[PDB]
Amino acid sequence: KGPKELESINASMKSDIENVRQEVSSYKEKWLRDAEIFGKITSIFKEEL
Amino acid sequence: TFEHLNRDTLRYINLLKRLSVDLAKQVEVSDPSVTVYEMDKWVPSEKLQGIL
Repeated sequence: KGPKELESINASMKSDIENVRQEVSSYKEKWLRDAEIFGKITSIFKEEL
Repeated sequence: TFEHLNRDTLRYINLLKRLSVDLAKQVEVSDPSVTVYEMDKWVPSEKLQGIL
């Protein structure tokens, strides 16, 4: 590929990697929501014990 | 001498546009607006042009 072409995608590819980091942050937020769900799951867990 | 000079001149002039050999023409355009490319306005990079 042309180095100018490669330089342009690497700008965009770096942007995509940043988007992936943002997505990982979103997944961590989802995990925190899941943990709140797990704390309500905790009363059910006490009943199960 | 005049005969040699005449024959050499024809070869030189022939050897310019008619028998010239040129660049590959690989094309990449930065502006996203350009949706259609002429393909004849392609030129070589300024750094390479100075060397040539």
